[PDB]
Amino acid sequence: THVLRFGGIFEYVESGPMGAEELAFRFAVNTINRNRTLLPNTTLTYDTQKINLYDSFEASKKACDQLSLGVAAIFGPSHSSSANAVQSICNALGVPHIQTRWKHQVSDNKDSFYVSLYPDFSSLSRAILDLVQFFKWKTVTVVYDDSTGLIRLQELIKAPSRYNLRLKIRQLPADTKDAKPLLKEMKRGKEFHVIFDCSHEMAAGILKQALAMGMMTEYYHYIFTTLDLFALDVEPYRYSGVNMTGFRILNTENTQVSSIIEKWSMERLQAPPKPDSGLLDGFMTTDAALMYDAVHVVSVAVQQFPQMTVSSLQCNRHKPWRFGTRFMSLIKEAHWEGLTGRITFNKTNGLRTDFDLDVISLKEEGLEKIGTWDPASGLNMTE
Amino acid sequence: THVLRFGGIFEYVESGPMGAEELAFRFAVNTINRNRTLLPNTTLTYDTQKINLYDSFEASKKACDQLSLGVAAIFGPSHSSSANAVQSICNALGVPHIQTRWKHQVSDNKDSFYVSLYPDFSSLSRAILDLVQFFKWKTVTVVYDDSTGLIRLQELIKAPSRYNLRLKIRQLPADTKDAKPLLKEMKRGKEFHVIFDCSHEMAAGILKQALAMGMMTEYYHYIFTTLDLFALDVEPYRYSGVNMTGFRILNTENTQVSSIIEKWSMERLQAPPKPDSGLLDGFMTTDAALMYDAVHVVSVAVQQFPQMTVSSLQCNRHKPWRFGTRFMSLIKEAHWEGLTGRITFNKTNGLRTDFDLDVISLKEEGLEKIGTWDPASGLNMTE
Amino acid sequence: THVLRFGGIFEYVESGPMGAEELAFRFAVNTINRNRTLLPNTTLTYDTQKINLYDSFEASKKACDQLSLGVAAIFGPSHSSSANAVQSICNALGVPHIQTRWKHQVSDNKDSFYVSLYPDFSSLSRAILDLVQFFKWKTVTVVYDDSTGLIRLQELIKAPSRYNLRLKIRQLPADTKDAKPLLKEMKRGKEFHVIFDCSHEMAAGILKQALAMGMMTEYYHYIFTTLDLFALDVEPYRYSGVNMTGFRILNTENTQVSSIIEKWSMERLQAPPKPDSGLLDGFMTTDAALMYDAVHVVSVAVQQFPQMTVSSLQCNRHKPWRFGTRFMSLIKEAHWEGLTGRITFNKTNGLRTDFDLDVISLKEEGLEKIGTWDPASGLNMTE
Amino acid sequence: THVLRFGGIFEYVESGPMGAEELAFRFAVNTINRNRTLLPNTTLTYDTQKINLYDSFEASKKACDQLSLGVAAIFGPSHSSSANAVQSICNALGVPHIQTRWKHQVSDNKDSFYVSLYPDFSSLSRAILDLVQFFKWKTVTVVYDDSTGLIRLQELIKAPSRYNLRLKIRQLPADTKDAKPLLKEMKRGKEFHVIFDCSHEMAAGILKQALAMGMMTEYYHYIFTTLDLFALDVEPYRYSGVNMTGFRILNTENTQVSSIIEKWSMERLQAPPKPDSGLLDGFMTTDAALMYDAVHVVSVAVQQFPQMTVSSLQCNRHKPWRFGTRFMSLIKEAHWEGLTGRITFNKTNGLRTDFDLDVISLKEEGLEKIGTWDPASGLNMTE
Ligand SMILES: *[C@@H]1O[C@H](CO)[C@@H](O)[C@H](O)[C@H]1NC(C)=O
Ligand SMILES: *[C@@H]1O[C@H](CO)[C@@H](O)[C@H](O)[C@H]1NC(C)=O
Ligand SMILES: *[C@@H]1O[C@H](CO)[C@@H](O)[C@H](O)[C@H]1NC(C)=O
Ligand SMILES: *[C@@H]1O[C@H](CO)[C@@H](O)[C@H](O)[C@H]1NC(C)=O
Ligand SMILES: *[C@@H]1O[C@H](CO)[C@@H](O)[C@H](O)[C@H]1NC(C)=O
Ligand SMILES: *[C@@H]1O[C@H](CO)[C@@H](O)[C@H](O)[C@H]1NC(C)=O
Ligand SMILES: *[C@@H]1O[C@H](CO)[C@@H](O)[C@H](O)[C@H]1NC(C)=O
Repeated sequence: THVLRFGGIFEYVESGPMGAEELAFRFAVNTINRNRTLLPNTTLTYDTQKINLYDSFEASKKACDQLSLGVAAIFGPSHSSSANAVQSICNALGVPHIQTRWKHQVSDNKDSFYVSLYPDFSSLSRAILDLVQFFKWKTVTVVYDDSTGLIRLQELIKAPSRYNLRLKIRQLPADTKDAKPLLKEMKRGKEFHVIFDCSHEMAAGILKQALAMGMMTEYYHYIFTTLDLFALDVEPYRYSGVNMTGFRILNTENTQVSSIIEKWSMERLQAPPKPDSGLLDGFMTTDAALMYDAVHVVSVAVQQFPQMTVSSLQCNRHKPWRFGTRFMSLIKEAHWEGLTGRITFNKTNGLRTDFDLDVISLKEEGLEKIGTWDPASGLNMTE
Repeated sequence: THVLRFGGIFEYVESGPMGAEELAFRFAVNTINRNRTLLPNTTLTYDTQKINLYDSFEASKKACDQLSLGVAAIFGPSHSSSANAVQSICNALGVPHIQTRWKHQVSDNKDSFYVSLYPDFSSLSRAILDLVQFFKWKTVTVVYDDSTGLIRLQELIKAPSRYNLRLKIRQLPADTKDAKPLLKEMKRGKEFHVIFDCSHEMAAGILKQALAMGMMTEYYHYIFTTLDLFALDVEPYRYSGVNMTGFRILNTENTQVSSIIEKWSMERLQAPPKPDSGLLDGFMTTDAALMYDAVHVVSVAVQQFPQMTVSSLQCNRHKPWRFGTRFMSLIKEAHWEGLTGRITFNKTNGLRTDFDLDVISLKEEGLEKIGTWDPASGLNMTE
Repeated sequence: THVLRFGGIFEYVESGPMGAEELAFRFAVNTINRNRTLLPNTTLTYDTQKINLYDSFEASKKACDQLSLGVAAIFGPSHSSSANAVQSICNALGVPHIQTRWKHQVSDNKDSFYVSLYPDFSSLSRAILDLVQFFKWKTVTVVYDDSTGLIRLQELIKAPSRYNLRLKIRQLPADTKDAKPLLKEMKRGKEFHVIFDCSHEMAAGILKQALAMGMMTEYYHYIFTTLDLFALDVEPYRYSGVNMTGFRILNTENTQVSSIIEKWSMERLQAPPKPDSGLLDGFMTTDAALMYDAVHVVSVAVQQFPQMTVSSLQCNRHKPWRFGTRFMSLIKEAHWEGLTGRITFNKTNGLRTDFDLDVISLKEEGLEKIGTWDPASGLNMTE
Repeated sequence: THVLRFGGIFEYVESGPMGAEELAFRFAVNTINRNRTLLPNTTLTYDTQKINLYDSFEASKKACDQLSLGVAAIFGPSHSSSANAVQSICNALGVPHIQTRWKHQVSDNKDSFYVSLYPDFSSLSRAILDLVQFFKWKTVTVVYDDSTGLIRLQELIKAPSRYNLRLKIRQLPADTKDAKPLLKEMKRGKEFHVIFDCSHEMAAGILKQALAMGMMTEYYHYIFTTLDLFALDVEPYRYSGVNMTGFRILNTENTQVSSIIEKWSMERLQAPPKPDSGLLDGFMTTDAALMYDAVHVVSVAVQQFPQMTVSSLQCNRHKPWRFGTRFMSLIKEAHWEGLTGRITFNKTNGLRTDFDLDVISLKEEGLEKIGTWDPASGLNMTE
C-alpha cells in the first residue's frame, strides 16, 4: 500500500462547527480512499491544520511543519495574503500547491508550483461581459465588496474603452452589513441593471435589504458574479418579477454530482446555519465543491505516476522534492470531469481558464439554467 | 550607551549597483549617526539584506534571520507579496514594520505593527479627482499598468456614481513597453484628457511613444499619478504646448531638502547614463526619499524612547517583543519635517493619509509648481 | 585608345573625407572606365581641383589651370558665384561647362557652352504648384532658407494671380538653425499647410524642431521642394500622422540604379552621419546622383564624337576650342537614362526642364511613392 | 607729386560715346582734382575699361590688367554677375572694390573688400512697406521684371506673414515690352494698388501702356521702388488725378547738388534722350549720382591716407596689398555727404543701409516731396 498524505490548511473556528472547505477535504479524501476505482493501493491520510487566514506567518509555520512531516500536496488557505506565502514556500521547496479560491497573482511572480481550481476571473469577467452583451445593456452599475473585486472585474470595467457601456461603479460600506444607504443613493440615479460582486451570503443580505426597501420591481435586473447563486432562498422572489441572473459552475444537472451533493447535505448537518439567513439547506458551496474537485484531480494526477515517495523536506534548507517537477507537471496536465464540470489547467500559468459555466436566471419556478458558457465557444443560450 | 540596528530587506542585484532604496537607507543611517542633534547617545547600524522581492519565502527567511539577531524595526521590502509576509512576521514577533511603498491592505487584516509612508492612494486618488474637477473635465481616460492599479485609484473610478465624469479605463500592454496600439486607440476615440497610473520609468516611455504618435499637442492633457514627475526629461515635450499636470510630494522647494538631494546626487557614484530612458540625472526618486524619511521618523520615535534594548527573537517560538508596543505607538504618533514634507501617520490604521502635495505642471520653461493639495483644505491652486 | 580628361572643381575639405560630389565624379569616371560598352576604344581620366566654392577668383584660377591642360569638359563648382565665373570662362574658351546644381542665370546672359542637370526650378516649382492644386489647398505658407529661394520658387510665388491661394511666405532664421520662433509664429497663425524650400539637412533639422514644437499632428501637411526626401530619418514622424509630401528624381525603383546606389554606399566608407543629424546612412544624395549622371551624359556625348584630341586652352590668349561648338551641341542634344531618370536638356537653354519625378509621401510604413509627375503628362497620383 | 589713379570697369557701347556711369566717373575725377580743397596734392587719374557686363571672364581680365598697373581701387561694373567676379578678385588681391549698383549678396560669402553705395534692398523694402502701411493698403500687387527683384523686395513680399496685406506678385513679360497682358490681368483682377520694381525707362513705358489702357484714373495708386521716379515725364499724367508715389535719394533740393546736376546736364550734349520715350531731358539718373558720390567717398577716404604708393599686383600669383586693409577701413569709415545724401557704410556689411530718402508723389505739379524716410526714425510724412 501507500501512506500518501495531503497537507491541508484551513480556517480555525473553535467556537463554531467545522469549516465547509476542511469538511469537504475530509469528505473527498474519504471518497477517494473508499471508492475502489481511483488509487487502489494508495490510501490518503489527513494532515489538516488550522490558521486564522489573516496571518501569513501562522500559515507559513503550518505549511513548513506540514512539509517537515510527510506531505505530497498542500491545499492552500482561502485568503490571498496567506495563500501567497504558502505557494511561495511550496515553490521554494517544490511541493505542489493547490488553491480552491481566487488569489490575485502578481504578473511578475515567477511561481510555477501552484494550480488554482477557482475559475479565473478574467474568463469569468468575460462571461459577465457576455451576459451584459446578451441583454443589450447600456448603463450598468457594479457593486463590489473588496478592492480586489475591481481586479476581479477588470475585463468588464475596461469595456467602455472599447464598448458603449456606462459603468457606475459603487461599493458596499466596509465593516457594516447594512447596504441601505447604497441602495438609497442607487435608486435616485435610476439604476435598472446592477452587477453584484459580493459573496452569496451578503448577496442574499442585500437582496433582503432591497426587498425591505421595495427596490426590485419588474423593471430591475440583477447579475451576481458569485457562483453560489443557486444556493439562495429565492422563494420570496419567485413572482416578484425581478430579472435576477447569475452564473453557476456546480454541475447539479449530472445525477452523480447531485447524489454527491445530497450526501454532502445529509452528512453535513451537525450545525447548519440559521434558517433566517437567506441560504438553503440542501446546498454545497462552490468552495467546498472546488476542494472536493481539487482532491480528486490531485488523486488522478498521482494515479498515473505511482512510483512516488513522500519526503520530509525542511524549510530551513531549500531542498526541492525528488519528484516535485514531474508531479507538478502531471497535476497541471490532469483532466477530470467532476463537481465543477470539466477541469483543465492552463499550461502557461496554473489556473482554470477553460470551464463550462451555466447561466441560471430567476424564472417563475426558482432559478433555472438558460444556457451555458465556454471560453472557446462563448455564450450558448438555448432556453 | 548601545548600538541600535534596523531591518534592511531590499532588492537583490545580480551584478549591478545597489538599488535606490538601499542606498537611501544607508545614506539616512549615516545622516542620523553623523548628526549630534538626532540621537546624541545612540548609534544607528544597518542590516541590509537582498531578496528577489517576489519570493515571499525568501523575504520571510531574511526577516527571521534579521530578527534572530538584534533588529529594532524592519524597513521591509518594496513588493506587496514580500511586504505582506514580512509585515505578518513583524506583527507576530511584535517588531515595527516600516514600509515606504504602497501595498494593498486587506479589509480584514488585523495587523497593528506596521507603518506605511507612501502617501495613501485613498487620499492621492482624491487629489487626482480634485485636479480633474478643477480642470472642469467631463471625460477622462484613466490608464493603469498593473491590475493592483485599479485598487490604487478606486476613489477616482467611483466618481461617475457621484460626479458627471466619463471614465474610460485602459490597461497598458504587459508583454513589452510598446503602447502604440493603445495610444492609437486613444487617439481614434478623441480621448484628450488622460490619467496615467504608472511609474516614472514607465511614464517616460509612454510619453516617448505619445510624442511618436503625435499625441503631445495643444489638445491633449495628461495627469500623472507618479510622484516622480519632476524626474522626467521634459525638454522634448515642454515646447509642444501640452500641459502635463502631476504631483510632487518631495519638498524640493525647501533648502535643506535641496541640499540633501544635492548630496544624494554627489554620493550616487553609479547612475544609468543611457540617453534613451527619458529620465533626468540629478534627482532623487520618491522611493529613496520615502526610505530616508522612514529612517528619520523611526529615529525620532527612538529618541522619545530611551533605555530601549533590542533583543533576539526566534520565529520558531512565537514570543512578542517586550518593547514592541511602546515603540510602535511612538512610531505611529511621530511627526517629522522630512524630504517628503510633513510625516504624520493615521492613528486608526498605520497608513499615511495626511500629507502635503505640490501640484506641478508643464509650461514652456519646464515643470513648475502651480499650487498645493492638502486633505484638510483641498486644492489651493491659486498659483 | 584616345585619351580624354574631364575637369572638375569641388569643395575643398580641410580635414577628413572629400565631398560627396567629388566621390560621385570619381566613381562615375571609374565606372565608365571599367565598362567597355560605354566609350569602348577610349578612356576617361579626371583632373579634380578643390576650392572654397565661395571665392570666384580661386574658381577662375583653377578653371584656367585645367584649361591649360587638355580637358574636354569642366564639371564646375556647385555654388552660384563660382559656377557663374567658371561658366563664363568656359563659354569664352569654348569648352563645355557641366553644372549639376541649380544656379540663377540672368535673363540677358548669352553664354552657350553650359548645360545644367539639376531639375529646373520653373518646372519643379510647377510640380509643387500641381501638388498644391491636387491637395486642394487654399492657404499655403512657403518657408525658404536663403534669399535666393524666392527667386527659385518664383512660379509658386506668382500662383495667387492665376489661382486662389493665400501664400504667407516666411524665411528661416539666418545665421542659425533654431527655427522655434518661426514655428511658434506659424502655429499661432494656424498655418497647417507648409512648403519647405531647404536642403535635406535643414529639412531634417526643421522636422526635429517642429516635432519638439508639437507641430507633428494629422493637422499639418508639409511639402518639401528638396529632392532628397528619401534621405530623411522619418522614424519619429511616421506614426505622428503628418502627411509629409515631396518629390524624388532618383529612380530608386530601378534595379540598375539600386545596384549603383548600393555600390556607391559600399565604396563610400567615409563621413559617417552625425547621430543627431537626422539623416539616413546608406542613401546617396541627389547632388551626387546628378554628378554621376553628368559624367555619364558627357561620356555618351563624346562616344558619338570620336577623334576628339583635347588641346591646351590659354586663358590669356583666349583662343576658342576647335571642337567646342559641336561637342557642346552633342552634349545639349544628348539623351541618357541615368540614375535621375531620363536626362533630356532643353533646346533653347541648356537647363534640364524635362524630367520625371516620383511624388512620394509619408505613411505609417515610411516614405513610399504615391504618384508620378511629368511636365507633359502632369500629376499622375495613383498611389 | 603723389599721384593716385582709380580703375573702373563700365559698359562697352558703340552708338553712344560712353555710358552714363563712365560719364559720372570722368566728371568726378576731373572735378575733384580741379577743386584744390579736396586732394590738394593728389591728382586723380581715371583708368577706364569697357566690358559686356555679362562676360565675367572679360571683366576678370580687365580687372587683372588694371591691377597689373598701379590702381588704388576698382569701380566695378554695374552688373550683378561680373561684379561678383571683380569683387572676388579685389578681395583676393586686397584692393578696395566700390559697387554703385545692387547685386545679390551670398549669405555665406566672406568678402570684406567691397562697399556698395546703392541703398540696400533691405531698408528700401522696409521703406516700401512703411509707405504701404501709411496709405493703409490691403490689396497690393507687386510687379517686377528681373527675377532678382524677388530677392530685392523680399521684406515687402514677406508682409502677409505678419500683417493682413494680400500680396499678388506678378512679373512683366520677359524679352517683350508688350506688357498689355499683365495690365489686362490687372483689370480683370480689380487690382488697384501696384508696386513697380522696374527701372525708370521701364516705368515710363509701363505708365504709357497703362494710359493707353485708360488705367490712369483716380482709384489707382502706383508706388515705384525705383529711385529715378523724379526723372519721369509726368506731364501727360499730371492732371490725370492718379496717386503715383515713389522715392528719391538724389537730393535735388540742395544748392550744391542742383549746381552739380546742372553742370552734368550741360556737359551731357552728345546723345539726347528719345523724345518719344516718356523720359525727361537734361537730368542725372541715380546710378550716375551714385558713381559720382562713390568717387568722392573714396577721395575722402584717401584724404586721411596720403601714403599709398600704388603697387603692381599680378593675378597669376595672389599677393595681399599692404595698404589694402587700412584703406578699406578708411573707405568703410567715411561719412561723406553728397548727391545721394549722407553716405554711411554699415560696418558689419559694407553696404549702405543707413541712407536718407525723400518721398515724392504725383501732384498738380511734378512730383513734390511729401515726406522723408530714415531707417532709424521711420516714415516722416510731412507733406
Ligand atoms: C427578466 O428578463 C429575462 C431576460 O429575457 C427574462 O427571461 C425573464 O423572464 C424576465 N423576468 C421577468 C420579466 O419577470
Ligand atoms: C453550444 O454548445 C453545443 C455543444 O455543447 C455546440 O454544438 C454548439 O455549437 C454551441 N453553440 C451554439 C450556438 O449552440
Ligand atoms: C493647458 O492646461 C490646461 C489645464 O488648465 C488644459 O485645459 C489645456 O488643454 C492645456 N493646454 C494645452 C494642452 O495646449
Ligand atoms: C493658499 O496659499 C496662499 C499662499 O501660500 C495663502 O495665502 C492662502 O491663504 C492659501 N489658501 C488656503 C490655504 O485656503
Ligand atoms: C494626408 O494628408 C491629409 C491632409 O491633406 C490628411 O487629412 C490625411 O490624414 C493624410 N493621410 C494620412 C496621414 O494617412
Ligand atoms: C499613370 O501611370 C500608370 C502606370 O502605372 C499608367 O498606366 C497611366 O496611364 C498613367 N496615367 C496618366 C499618364 O495619366
Ligand atoms: C519730420 O519733419 C519735420 C518737418 O518740419 C521736422 O520738424 C521733424 O523733426 C521731422 N521728424 C519727425 C520725427 O517729426
